[PDB]
Amino acid sequence: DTIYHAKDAVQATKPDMRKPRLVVFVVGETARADHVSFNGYERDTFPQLAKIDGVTNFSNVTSCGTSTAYSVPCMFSYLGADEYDVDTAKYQENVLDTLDRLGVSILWRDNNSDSKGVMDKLPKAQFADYKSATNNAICNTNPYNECRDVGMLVGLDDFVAANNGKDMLIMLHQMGNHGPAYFKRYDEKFAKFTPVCEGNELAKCEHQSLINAYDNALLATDDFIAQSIQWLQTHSNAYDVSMLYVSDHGESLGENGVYLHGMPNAFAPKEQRSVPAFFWTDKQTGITPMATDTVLTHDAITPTLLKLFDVTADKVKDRTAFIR
Amino acid sequence: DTIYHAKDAVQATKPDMRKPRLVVFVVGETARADHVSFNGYERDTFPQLAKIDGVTNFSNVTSCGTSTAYSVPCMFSYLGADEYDVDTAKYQENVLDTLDRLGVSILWRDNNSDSKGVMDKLPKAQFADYKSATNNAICNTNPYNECRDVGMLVGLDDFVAANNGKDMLIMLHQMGNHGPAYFKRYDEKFAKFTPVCEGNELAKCEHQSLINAYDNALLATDDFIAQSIQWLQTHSNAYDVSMLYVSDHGESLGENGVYLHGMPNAFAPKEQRSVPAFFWTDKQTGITPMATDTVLTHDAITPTLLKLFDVTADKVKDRTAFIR
Ligand SMILES: OC[C@@H](O)[C@@H](O)[C@H](O)[C@@H](O)CO
Ligand SMILES: OC[C@@H](O)[C@@H](O)[C@H](O)[C@@H](O)CO
Ligand SMILES: [Zn+2]
Ligand SMILES: [Zn+2]
Ligand SMILES: [Zn+2]
Ligand SMILES: [Zn+2]
Ligand SMILES: [Zn+2]
Ligand SMILES: [Zn+2]
Ligand SMILES: [Zn+2]
Ligand SMILES: [Zn+2]
Ligand SMILES: [Zn+2]
Ligand SMILES: [Zn+2]
Ligand SMILES: [Zn+2]
Ligand SMILES: [Zn+2]
Ligand SMILES: [Zn+2]
Ligand SMILES: [Zn+2]
Ligand SMILES: [Zn+2]
Ligand SMILES: [Zn+2]
Ligand SMILES: [Zn+2]
Ligand SMILES: [Zn+2]
Ligand SMILES: [Zn+2]
Ligand SMILES: [Zn+2]
Repeated sequence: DTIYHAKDAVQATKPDMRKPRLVVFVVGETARADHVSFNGYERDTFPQLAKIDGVTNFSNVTSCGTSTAYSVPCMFSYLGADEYDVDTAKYQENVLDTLDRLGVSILWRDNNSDSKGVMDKLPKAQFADYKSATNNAICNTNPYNECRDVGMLVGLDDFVAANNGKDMLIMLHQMGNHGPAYFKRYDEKFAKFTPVCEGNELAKCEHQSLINAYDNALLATDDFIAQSIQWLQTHSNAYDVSMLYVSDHGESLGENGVYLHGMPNAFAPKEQRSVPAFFWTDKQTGITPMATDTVLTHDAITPTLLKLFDVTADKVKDRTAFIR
Repeated sequence: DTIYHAKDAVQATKPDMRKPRLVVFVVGETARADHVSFNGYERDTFPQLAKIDGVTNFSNVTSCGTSTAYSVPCMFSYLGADEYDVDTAKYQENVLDTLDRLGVSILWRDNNSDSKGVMDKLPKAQFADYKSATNNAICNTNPYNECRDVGMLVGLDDFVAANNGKDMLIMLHQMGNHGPAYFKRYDEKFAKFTPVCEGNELAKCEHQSLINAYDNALLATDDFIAQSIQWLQTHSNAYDVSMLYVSDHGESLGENGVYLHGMPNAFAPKEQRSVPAFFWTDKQTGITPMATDTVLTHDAITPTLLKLFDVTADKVKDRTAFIR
């Protein structure tokens, strides 16, 4: 019952005749553009990414919607935000379907929830649940026994070896800044801003303590993205490596009494849709980022992923991406 | 070849058993929300509407697009901005088709261009060109021989008499703030802000002189809307009278070197889509406006027009309008 959108897609060069390409796409969670240092926030919430050459920050990115179930399938859609509908997304060919058909090896590790239908047509072995300590080795580093996003990097070299010489796209779906318990989202080495709200009744938190917990969780995501780049750099001789980060949606933090996310796009405050995006690539790859102030949305993700693998598809041929 | 959307529409009460309803919808042109006094502009650009009881200003209205051809059909569409497509709008049943089928008498006078397909299924006599001095009696009041929006009010009592006792919806498509020659858009009694730019090469205008011409054209629209209300008030004993105003799109005035409108929504600056909207009703009508800060778009127009005539249609049943 698949409705196709890119049966014409062609890959202009193959990994038997040029370097294979290895990309990590971090599918972020709950992060707000306006809490990113690079976008003008008053605090340095991304100190480690600031030191990495080759990172581009995008200051004007709007998510497709305000929730995981709405945004995540739209991020991988061909249809764009206007014609995307959540009710039928599962039956559309999505960009991972196309890349898999073209021979890219797809992996999805999830420390959040699940792929919201995006992985459903691909073999079940290509999806792995990293919220569970059965699979994630990094869960006892905090009082909540919460498995951490950095645990998704453990053992990726085995996936690379099993796909030796092929193009690869790895999605890491992070827990990130999920609320309401922002204080649970980061280990103690990131407990920089204090005091913190440590209750789930957010309207009873002092506003600054809630912001402080949220910003500490951002520091842990800065760390996770930095470690994902460092992992890619261990493969940059054999593979052309790049990393894309985009959050699924933002978050309200008490403005006008609004908390969490999920508001319909018709009425949602801007904080629920203004999201960070970062793109990193190694110097060898020939990939050129777009200008930092390009007006961008989740609709740029599908053409970016196709372009990273040298794929053209008529449906998105002239659509703006995060890269040229 | 009509694609229907509201074949279920029903009118809950008819003008043989309650007062007939008479509405003017001013389809505006090029006006920016941020140049409206009520929205926080630094100048009083709407002094006459300020004095009329029963006017509601809406501070958060976003147009469907940035041009006449895109926005005008969307304003009367059932589909909403996301699923609206300009290429097939002409074949969809629109809200005027539904209201005409239900017995509302539709009139469209145009001092701008045309209805962009919206009137095309209705008899040609229901559309009248008021850009021409053959039909518009008010064109020699300025050095440009430009026919004025207030000329569209002349002789409306004859339309009311020919439709005596029926519900009526009159669209007045104004020239408004059309550029680039903003200085041509208003007669001398509105030449309040000076000096003015009087050239069509906008980037050579001093910025303040360009703003001054634009704001003088707003004063003439304040006057035209006030006179449209005053006209309605001459019929408020026999008819339940109301007036809706919404602009088709905004305008760039030199911000970052951008002038005029028409930018694709993907990249358009906010000034091209943030538009004023006003709603007036007489005290007798029982119509209640929404809160001034309701998040609104052109998608609110179709349910507003249906609600004004006591019509329900499943497709827009729970869609937010400018009124309850
Ligand atoms: O515009 C839809 C919005 O982005 C989305 O968050 C929904 O409100 C939510 O998915 C409903 O559960
Ligand atoms: O998003 C479309 C935009 O609103 C519209 O103004 C078009 O750019 C124009 O109609 C093209 O001519
Ligand atoms: Zn710092
Ligand atoms: Zn989320
Ligand atoms: Zn969740
Ligand atoms: Zn949830
Ligand atoms: Zn949709
Ligand atoms: Zn739909
Ligand atoms: Zn729908
Ligand atoms: Zn649907
Ligand atoms: Zn494969
Ligand atoms: Zn410590
Ligand atoms: Zn005044
Ligand atoms: Zn226009
Ligand atoms: Zn025009
Ligand atoms: Zn034009
Ligand atoms: Zn469309
Ligand atoms: Zn379309
Ligand atoms: Zn289209
Ligand atoms: Zn089309
Ligand atoms: Zn009729
Ligand atoms: Zn004078």
